[PDB]
Amino acid sequence: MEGTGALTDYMNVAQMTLYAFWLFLAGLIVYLRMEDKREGYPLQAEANENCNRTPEKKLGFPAPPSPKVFKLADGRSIQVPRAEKTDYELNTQLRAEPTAPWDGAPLEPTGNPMVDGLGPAAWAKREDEPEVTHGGKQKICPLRVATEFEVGMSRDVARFWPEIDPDPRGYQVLGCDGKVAGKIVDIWVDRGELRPMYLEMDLSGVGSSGDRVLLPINFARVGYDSKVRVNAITGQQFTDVPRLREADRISPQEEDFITGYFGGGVLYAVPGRTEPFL
Amino acid sequence: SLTGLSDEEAKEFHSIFMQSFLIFTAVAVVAHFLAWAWRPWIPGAEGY
Amino acid sequence: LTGLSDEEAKEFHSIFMQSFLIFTAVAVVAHFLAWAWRPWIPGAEGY
Amino acid sequence: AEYQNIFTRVQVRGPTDPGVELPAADWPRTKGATHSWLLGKIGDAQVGPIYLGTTGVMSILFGIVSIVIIGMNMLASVDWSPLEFIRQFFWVALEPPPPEYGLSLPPLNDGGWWLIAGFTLTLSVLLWFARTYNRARALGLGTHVAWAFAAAIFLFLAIGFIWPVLMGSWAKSVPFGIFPHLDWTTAFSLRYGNLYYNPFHMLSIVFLFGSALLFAMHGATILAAGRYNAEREIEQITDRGTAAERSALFWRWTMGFNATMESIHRWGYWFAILCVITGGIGILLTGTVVENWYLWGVHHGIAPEYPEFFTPAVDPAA
Amino acid sequence: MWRMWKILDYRRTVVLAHVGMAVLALLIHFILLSTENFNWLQGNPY
Amino acid sequence: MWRMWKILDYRRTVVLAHVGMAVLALLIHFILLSTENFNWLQGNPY
Amino acid sequence: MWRMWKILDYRRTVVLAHVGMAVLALLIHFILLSTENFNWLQGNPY
Amino acid sequence: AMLDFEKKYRVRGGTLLGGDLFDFWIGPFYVGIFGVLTAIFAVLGTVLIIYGASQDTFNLWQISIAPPDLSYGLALAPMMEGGLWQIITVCALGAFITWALRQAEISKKLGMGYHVPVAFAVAILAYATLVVFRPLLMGAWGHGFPYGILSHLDWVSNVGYQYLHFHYNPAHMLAVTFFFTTTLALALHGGLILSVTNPKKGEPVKTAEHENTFFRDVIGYSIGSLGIHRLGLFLALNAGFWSAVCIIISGPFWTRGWPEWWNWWLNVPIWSWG
Amino acid sequence: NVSDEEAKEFHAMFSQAFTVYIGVAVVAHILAWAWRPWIPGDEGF
Amino acid sequence: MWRLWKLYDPRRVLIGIFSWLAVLALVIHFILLSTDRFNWVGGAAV
Amino acid sequence: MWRLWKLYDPRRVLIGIFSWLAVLALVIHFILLSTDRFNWVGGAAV
Amino acid sequence: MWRLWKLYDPRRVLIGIFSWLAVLALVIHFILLSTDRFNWVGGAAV
Amino acid sequence: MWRLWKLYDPRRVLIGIFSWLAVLALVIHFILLSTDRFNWVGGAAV
Amino acid sequence: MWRLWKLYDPRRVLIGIFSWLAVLALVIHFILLSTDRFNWVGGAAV
Ligand code: BCL
Ligand code: BCL
Ligand SMILES: CC[C@H]1c2cc3[nH]c4c(c3C)C(=O)[C@H](C(=O)OC)c4c3nc(cc4[nH]c(cc(n2)[C@@H]1C)c(C(C)=O)c4C)[C@@H](C)[C@@H]3CCC(=O)OC/C=C(/C)CCC[C@H](C)CCC[C@H](C)CCCC(C)C
Ligand SMILES: CC[C@H]1c2cc3[nH]c4c(c3C)C(=O)[C@H](C(=O)OC)c4c3nc(cc4[nH]c(cc(n2)[C@@H]1C)c(C(C)=O)c4C)[C@@H](C)[C@@H]3CCC(=O)OC/C=C(\C)CCC[C@H](C)CCC[C@H](C)CCCC(C)C
Ligand SMILES: COC(C)(C)C/C=C/C(C)=C/C=C/C(C)=C/C=C/C(C)=C/C=C\C=C(C)\C=C\C=C(C)\C=C\C=C(C)\C=C\CC(C)(C)OC
Ligand SMILES: CCCCCCCCCCCCO[C@@H]1O[C@H](CO)[C@@H](O[C@H]2O[C@H](CO)[C@@H](O)[C@H](O)[C@H]2O)[C@H](O)[C@H]1O
Ligand SMILES: [Fe+3]
Ligand SMILES: [Mg+2]
Repeated sequence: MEGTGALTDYMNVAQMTLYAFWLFLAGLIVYLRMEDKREGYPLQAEANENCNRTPEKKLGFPAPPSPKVFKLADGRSIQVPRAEKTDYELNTQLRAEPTAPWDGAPLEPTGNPMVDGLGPAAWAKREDEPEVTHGGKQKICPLRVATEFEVGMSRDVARFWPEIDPDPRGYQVLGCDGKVAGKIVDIWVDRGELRPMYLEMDLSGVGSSGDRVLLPINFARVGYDSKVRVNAITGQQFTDVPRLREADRISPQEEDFITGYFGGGVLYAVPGRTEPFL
Repeated sequence: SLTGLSDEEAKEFHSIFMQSFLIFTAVAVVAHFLAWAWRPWIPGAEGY
Repeated sequence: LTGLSDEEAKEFHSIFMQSFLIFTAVAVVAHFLAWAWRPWIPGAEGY
Repeated sequence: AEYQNIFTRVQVRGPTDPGVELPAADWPRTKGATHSWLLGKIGDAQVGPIYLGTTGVMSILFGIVSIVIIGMNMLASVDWSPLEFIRQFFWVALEPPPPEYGLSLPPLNDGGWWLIAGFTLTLSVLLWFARTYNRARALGLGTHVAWAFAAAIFLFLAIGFIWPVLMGSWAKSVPFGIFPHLDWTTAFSLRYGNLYYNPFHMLSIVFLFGSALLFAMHGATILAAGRYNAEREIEQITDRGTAAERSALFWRWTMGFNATMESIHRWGYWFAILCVITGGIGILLTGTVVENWYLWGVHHGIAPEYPEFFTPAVDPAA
Repeated sequence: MWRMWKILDYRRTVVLAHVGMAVLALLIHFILLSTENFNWLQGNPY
Repeated sequence: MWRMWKILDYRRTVVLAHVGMAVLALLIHFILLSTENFNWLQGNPY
Repeated sequence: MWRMWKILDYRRTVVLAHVGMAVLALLIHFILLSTENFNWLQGNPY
Repeated sequence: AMLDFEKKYRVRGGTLLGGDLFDFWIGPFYVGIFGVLTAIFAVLGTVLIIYGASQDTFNLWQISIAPPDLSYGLALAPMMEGGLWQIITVCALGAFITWALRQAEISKKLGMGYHVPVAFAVAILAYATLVVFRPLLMGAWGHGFPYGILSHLDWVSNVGYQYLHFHYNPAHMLAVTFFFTTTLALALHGGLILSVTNPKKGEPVKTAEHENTFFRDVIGYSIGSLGIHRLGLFLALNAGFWSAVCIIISGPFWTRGWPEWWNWWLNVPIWSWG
Repeated sequence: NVSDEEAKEFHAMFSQAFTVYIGVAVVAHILAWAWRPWIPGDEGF
Repeated sequence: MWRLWKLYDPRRVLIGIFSWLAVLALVIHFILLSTDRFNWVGGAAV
Repeated sequence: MWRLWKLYDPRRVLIGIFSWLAVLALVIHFILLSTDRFNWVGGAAV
Repeated sequence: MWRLWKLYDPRRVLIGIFSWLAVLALVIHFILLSTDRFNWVGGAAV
Repeated sequence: MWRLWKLYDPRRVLIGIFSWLAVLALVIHFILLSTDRFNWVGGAAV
Repeated sequence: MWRLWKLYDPRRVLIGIFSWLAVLALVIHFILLSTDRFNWVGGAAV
């Protein structure tokens, strides 16, 4: 053909602009997949996957990039993927047995999967130092120390329509089996996220009234009848929720312990959840 | 709950509200009488 | 205020006015050359 | 019966966050900040304060001038009737210059007001770019938002300024109206032979559809892993929690490959800005180096061929 | 009238005045360029 | 029949009632404005 | 009716009154411009 | 091979069907019963597509499996007259539905909510609107779109111009608004997260304080870490849903030009001015 | 959490407001009918 | 009916009424302007 | 049959019934408005 | 009337007044540019 | 050749083999339904 | 006048001035390229 844009008898400028973008899109796709390989890589090929019956490491394609250094606010240059998390995962002895020796067989937990961190109950290896705001305050703290927060975004809504702006303090907690686990005594708020994160409760229903346990808010269904319904775990199972090292702080690790325990209830709280519909 | 407002103060607001509504409607009715005197808005059988 | 003493403020101003004068003077020469080329102020009849 | 992380049930209100301290040359922020219960259900309840600096003020002034010019010309076209303005609100427009003016400056009522509105609108969006750039730098953040905005600016400039300039007439540009700029969009495709066959329009749609696909995938995944504080994504990038692992494992088990807490936002960022960049390139190619996009597709063997169903029409003026 | 600078911030009034006059100067110069009687570059008859 | 208000919340029932009755009343008034025999402003024959 | 300011916040009411009257005055003036008999800048016979 | 943290999560359970029989991983993919089904459906549909391609042309863009003639109504057609399209439709529908059920098995196993399968059910709803629901209401499977990279673009073009200006479709303007707004939100969300975790070199990784401060500095509002993902999901799902609405009302509930639909707006008694 | 006394008082405010609103609307429909009846006959209006 | 204000906050009722009255009077005045017969500034004959 | 309310919340039921009745009543009315025999405002003849 | 400046920040009131005057003056000037009689740059006769 | 099962689990190869057979049988049966000569239910002649 | 630099950062003012000059120069040069008299590369005659 002829006209403006012709490069040969067949090639034209728009077509070669397109292939130019193909080369860029590939280089971007390869670059994006490398950024994908900074967590969990290199892959751990177990012995039972390889014909030589030896554990190995697979880079995949594209191979992972070099380690990446995140300088942190408190003056700590962390490298990603983090060495301590990889070392914890590779050395932890799981309390589970594969349902079959071949690769891809699911693990069947031996003891109690909820307290052993198996499957939906699992936790990552995180820091034990409680998080801080940019200004140095305690990031996730209960309302008894984070006294500048009051429950309820709108005072008028909380006073005249408390159903849609509730205050769950003093609410009874029920498990997936309808049994009473205790009473909510406090609310934990993230000073950065400006949201409730945990509902601290006592175990007055299934244990000691003086015991304190954190219930993650995303596992709590704060009702309209002064009852909080947790579908994750049975009411009797609130006693084994991991306790805080310090009654007034939570490390990111304990957040993974506590949310992990409730997440494990989705499969292990009662018999039959693991079992299919049919 | 309830609006924080005295039982007598609630009677006071209502009295002014009903006097203001009555004055508002009293002006509206006169305005309507003036408009109907201009051009009536309820047509007859054959229209206007 | 910004981190300038009365001396550093004056030192900046002297160089600033010198740069501004030179930039303007070059521009003025460019405008005299352009007017010599084609004036941009038409008469009542136009161009 | 499980909580679906769709609305925030329990909210907690504290003092208004005045924002992170700025350097000691920035303008003071506004003093106005209030909390909204309705907005607090979806997310952060605080409304305001807002910063306004040199770039922000000048962007607002240039933009207000543009909106006043468009609005007053729109209102003038309906003989200044506010009622007729509402009746014709989607149909009125500030019309671009007619083709006879080329790239020259046309009279105010013959596209001159359009050219001034386009110039001030271009200045306001460019200053707003500098504002987004500087607000990130003032907080010590990367300039990713500004460059993503710059990518959207480039399509805006390609459509309205660069392509009409490459074509040699302001008539080719898009009028400031709701239905009229939809008329421009359709007529553009009619004129240059079905923009569907433009490959960079195809790629533009790939990244646009992939952007909605990605936000739906990512937003659903963060809500699904909200039980493990997935939405605190900055903590998960610097300290991989179980939520980051369950999000990655979910997609690794589904489609065989995953991302990280950080790399997902690189995928979404590039999909958003590639949509608008291939869009700009596709617009710049048509009219300039491709006359008819269906004929271009026929040449490169991409046009489907259709068997006989009707008697083909013949041009009487052939 | 220096008491005006005990109400308004002279630092941000100066910035605002300069950017405000910039918008108006471009607007007026461009309006004049879009008229037949005052586009000094087109030079139409007066 | 006062027991209706031990069932619903009376405060929100009244607010909902006003908004619903406003929407319905504008619905009916506009519908009559679109008919020919009941458009009292148009004043067509009956 | 000085008690009205123990109900309505006077600072916000004053501002919203000026904003609201700005829209209404502009709207009424614009409506008169659109009519033939009351556009003072057009000067049609009355 | 597995991610270095992946092993502890690979447990038994979470299936809806199949139980232990299909509850395993092949490489990185979890299989499940709906993975076997989605594999059979996907391979069947893809191989049937290639067979249809072998009968007209192998050019990738020009491959087209077209729906049957409208004269066929809802009857199943001969294979080379749109019956091949109909089988591919039931294969693709099954492939999509078992994909979402499989993502539901993966959701339960990792203790996640069902947001992903449900958000995908909206995408499946839009395809079902395109090939099942709208062809049903109009009365023929031939109203669905052909399965071809460039032949389905002509379908979109012609179906859009069946209403003479498809930009005036009120539900389409809403869906386009949701599509444009969600990629705008995706640009802001992706950019802001990268801007915090990747600040200027020599700066610490910032906080959620800086994220809220940035958008309060720019637009005067910040939706927060949690709000951006609710809104992001909301905008994209409304984009899919209003796509379904805009196409389901084009022909079953509107047969005229879409610009004419706005005649009610032009006739509102408030602002007729005549 | 609404008592019998609160419920009775609410229904008195409801009764008084329902009575006026119905009584006026019935008068509105009588005037509307006296103007142009809205139920057509076999031949129309 | 004095108890109506022990339930409903006077400010919100008055703001709601004022918003309804403003919208309603604007809508009625606009509807009249849209008709040929009651457009008082359009100056038509009956 | 009173045991029905032991299993179902009266507010939820009455809200659901009224939303069903309101929508069903609206739809039947609008279906009758679109016919040629039961369009009462349109004044159609048999 | 002087107590207004205790109710509001005078800086805010001035900024709001000026911002309003600037838009109002521009709207008025644009209006006069629209009409034949008062378009001064167009220079049309009477 | 028995040692192939020291490498692949009998459950997985059988699931994959049977899935392959199901796909294959349907593709071949459907391809025959596409052809005019082997569409047995269509029943063309030779 | 030198007291300007205590009020403002020299880097910010220089970046602002230079960005204004670059855009002003770009705008003026483009405006001249669009006319038929001062388009120098076009070589149009007077
Ligand atoms: C001239 C033609 C008309 C027009 C006619 C039409 C017609 C006809 C339609 C649209 C539709 C759309 N139009 Mg339109 N449209 C026009 C111009 C535009 C313009 C523009 C630039 O002006 C824009 C931005 C849009 C935007 C849109 C969207 C709102 C919508 C498409 C998104 C969608 O449906 O998602 C939905 C996403 C899907 C349906 C994808 C389904 C995903 C399934 C579930 C999974 C598939 C998996 C896949 C097989 C996996 C592959 C294998 C692996 C990769 C290995 N249109 C012009 C004016 N438009 C469509 C719509 O709304 O339908 C719902 C539609 O039918
Ligand atoms: C000074 C005192 C207050 C006042 C104090 C009270 C008190 C106290 C009460 C009322 C109540 C009412 N008031 Mg009042 N009211 C005032 C002055 C007025 C004026 C006026 C012009 O002055 C009007 C018209 C009204 C009107 C009303 C009615 C809404 C209601 C009485 C009828 C009823 O029983 O509703 C009952 C009808 C329903 C509950 C039906 C619900 C409406 C539903 C939602 C509509 C569904 C259909 C609709 C078509 C859906 C639209 C969908 C479309 C497809 C778009 N009030 C003044 C301002 N008023 C009563 C009330 O609210 O009852 C609950 C009541 O108790
Ligand atoms: C509704 C909001 C947006 C959205 C959401 C969304 N999509 C999703 C999801 C979500 C939440 C997933 O979880 C799921 C996923 O896991 O993605 C990685 C998915 C997905 N969306 C996909 C694609 C996709 N989404 C699209 C759109 C959208 N997805 C919306 C804009 C489009 C468009 C607009 O065209 C495409 C192409 C896949 C990547 C994936 C679903 C994968 C799947 O279902 O796999 C099943 C097995 C297969 C191999 C599919 C093919 C099997 C068939 C028998 C053959 C092909 C038939 C088909 C009719 C051919 C048509 C071709 C012609 C049109 C050219
Ligand atoms: C990746 C490409 C996508 C994208 C990205 C994108 N857009 C962006 C950004 C990014 C990354 C920004 O950072 C920027 C932004 O601010 O985001 C919130 C923006 C933005 N994208 C916007 C719009 C937008 N983006 C679009 C599209 C897209 N944006 C792409 C799909 C579109 C479409 C689909 O057409 C639109 C319409 C803006 C909301 C914003 C940039 C705003 C801007 O430039 O404004 C300039 C200034 C004005 C217009 C001045 C007038 C404004 C007010 C009227 C002034 C008020 C005056 C006074 C303060 C008050 C007066 C009233 C009194 C009574 C108080
Ligand atoms: C009367 O109204 C008042 C005052 C009350 C306020 C109301 C205002 C209203 C209601 C305004 C309504 C506005 C609307 C609805 C606008 C709709 C706008 C739309 C849909 C626009 C869509 C697309 C428009 C585009 C893409 C425009 C592109 C134009 C461009 C990019 C122009 C570029 C021009 C440049 C850079 C100018 C260069 C000038 C130079 C100097 C180069 O010339 C020599
Ligand atoms: C678990 C899922 C179960 C499957 C669900 C199937 C739902 C979708 C099908 C709904 C019913 C469709 O009903 C379909 O109507 C068409 C009418 O055009 C019938 O078609 C019939 O009449 C047409 C003419 O009208 C004849 O040419 C044709 O030979 C004859 O079969 C189909 O025989 C029937 O299948
Ligand atoms: Fe995110
Ligand atoms: Mg047009």
